[PDB]
Amino acid sequence: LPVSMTKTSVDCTMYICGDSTECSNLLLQYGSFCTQLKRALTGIAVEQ
Amino acid sequence: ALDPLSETKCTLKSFTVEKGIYQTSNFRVQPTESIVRFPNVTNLCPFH
Repeated sequence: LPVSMTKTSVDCTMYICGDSTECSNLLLQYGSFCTQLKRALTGIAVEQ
Repeated sequence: ALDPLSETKCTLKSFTVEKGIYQTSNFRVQPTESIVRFPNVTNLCPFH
C-alpha cells in the first residue's frame, strides 16, 4: 500500500523566468495566479 | 526587507505570526564579476 509521494516545491519565479527581471515583472502582471500553486504544493507536502 | 520575522509577517500580510514554519522567499547568490570570452579572431569584417 502506498503511503506517500515525493514532496515537491516548484517555484514560480525561477521555473518560469530564469533570473530575468523583465520576465518577472511581466509575470507580476498575472496577479496571484501562482501563489496558489506554491500554496497547493505546500499543502501536498503537509498532507503527505 | 528588514528581519526574517519581518519577511514572514509580510508574506502572510498579518501583524501576528502564529507558531510554525513559513516558506517566505528564495535565496540566490548574486554574481560578483563576469567572464565574457568570445573566439580568438580580430580581423575586421568588410562592411566597408
